[PDB]
Amino acid sequence: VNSFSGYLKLTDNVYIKNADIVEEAKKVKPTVVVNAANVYLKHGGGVAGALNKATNNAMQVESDDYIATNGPLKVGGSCVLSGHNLAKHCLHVVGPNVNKGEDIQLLKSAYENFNQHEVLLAPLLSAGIFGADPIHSLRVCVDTVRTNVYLAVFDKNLYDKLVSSFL
Ligand SMILES: O=C(O)Cc1c[nH]c2ccc(Br)cc12
Repeated sequence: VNSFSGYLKLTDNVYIKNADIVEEAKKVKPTVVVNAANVYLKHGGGVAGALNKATNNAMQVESDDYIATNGPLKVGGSCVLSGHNLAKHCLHVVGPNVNKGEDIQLLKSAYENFNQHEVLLAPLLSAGIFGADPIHSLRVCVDTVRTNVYLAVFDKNLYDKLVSSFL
């Protein structure tokens, strides 16, 4: 048993809810929250900007030190950093950004990072301002992630569309 509430069950291991991932993280304090990161860990907008704002910018301070030491992530890659006040850990995962012209085929590689963690709270990778089709992102998630993933979908109309189209 775990502390996630009100999720619709999609598969053996994938669950979904219409929720603000910031508010969900604050309530659950999961072991792992996933950030929809970029390779520079520049958290100004979207989930990255919302998560970072909820940490009072401590996520961005930590991330700038990580980049100064290690250099940028790869598209499809990830790193584990602090979860600050939201979670034990934050898994920063870089899905391809279609609006920057990155290869959508890297989405599967991005989701494979989730398999290193038994349970995660996560957004859909490469959807929203990332420019990929969220229906596609959900299909890649279910076909790639084998660990238990709790997906938070911010947009109510998109949540309803994802559930009603899910195969
Ligand atoms: O949860 C959503 O509504 C869509 C979504 C999934 N991933 C996202 C990343 C950024 C932004 Br902005 C939105 C998204």
